[PDB]
Amino acid sequence: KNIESLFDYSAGQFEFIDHLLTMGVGVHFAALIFFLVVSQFVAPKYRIATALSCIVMVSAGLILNSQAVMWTDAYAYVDGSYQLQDLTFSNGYRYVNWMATIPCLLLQLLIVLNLKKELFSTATWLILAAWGMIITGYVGQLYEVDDIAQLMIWGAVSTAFFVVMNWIVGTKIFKNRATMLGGTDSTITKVFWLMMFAWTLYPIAYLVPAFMNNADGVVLRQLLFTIADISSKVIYGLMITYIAIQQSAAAGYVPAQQAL
Ligand SMILES: *C/C=C(C)/C=C/C=C(C)/C=C/C1=C(C)CCCC1(C)C
Ligand SMILES: CCCCCCCC/C=C\CCCCCCCC(=O)O
Ligand SMILES: CCCCCCCC/C=C\CCCCCCCC(=O)O
Ligand SMILES: [Cl-]
Ligand SMILES: [Cl-]
Repeated sequence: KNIESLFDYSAGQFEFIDHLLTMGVGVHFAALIFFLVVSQFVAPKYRIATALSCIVMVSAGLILNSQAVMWTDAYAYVDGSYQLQDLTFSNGYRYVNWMATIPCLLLQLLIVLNLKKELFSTATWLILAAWGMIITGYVGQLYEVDDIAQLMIWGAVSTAFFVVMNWIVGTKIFKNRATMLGGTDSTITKVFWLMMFAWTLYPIAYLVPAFMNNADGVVLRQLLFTIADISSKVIYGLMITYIAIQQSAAAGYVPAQQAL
């Protein structure tokens, strides 16, 4: 059902996808140690934001690791090219995992924004819009080989949820940044633009079967996911952590003031 299963891969292409995924694991588990150790320097009001990055690191790290092992299980070097064997490789597992990682990324943003009834109501609408976007995207990617028109349609429905979700995010950011301490009102605007850039890479990767239906396209989609994953989880995570420690320090939390 996926474009990955259509082609044989050169040693170069196969190895590069393997390296990308393996690097992904490395980066997320390395970042996982950073967030764990710096969590002691975050005040109790914001400590869950740092804990959420740890959850994200392990979740994304486990899926990338599963993808890497599935990649190597599925293909073998036969007559000069990596060819598909008994098992299959699919990007479908990422979609399933986004059901958990996307709410996590959104929740840590809400915490550093100083959201408190307001927090539960905003989290529910965000998670429902996020699940709507993920589910419609998952259905759409089932047709990336058999029905391009269907991929485009479910993609349009997914984009509508993405846009409304982004509008909720931006509205809350640009409204609640005045509550933010230690000059983090400036930082949070950059986090908004970082999310807009990084999350927009996922629907681009989704559209790869439409404009680059070949093995090089398979490499590109994995490259795009790698850039997007590192930017949206790791880089985003580090900015959320800085915002949490800076605000904690401005709020009189001694470990944060000493660590800075
Ligand atoms: C760490 C993983 C993250 C931040 C996943 C983000 C996923 C998206 C922003 C999903 C985007 C999609 C569209 C807006 C349309 C096509 C289908 C999707 C689900 C790939
Ligand atoms: C086999 C894969 C190779 C392993 C790559 C992991 C090497 C670690 C390098 C970058 C990971 C990103 C984590 C950044 C540490 C946080 C410190 C900081 O930037 O403030
Ligand atoms: C901010 C996210 C950074 C992600 C780092 C990705 C590292 C790879 C970047 C550039 C190397 C490009 C190498 C060219 C690939 C050749 C494809 C092939 O093997 O056939
Ligand atoms: Cl506190
Ligand atoms: Cl993920």
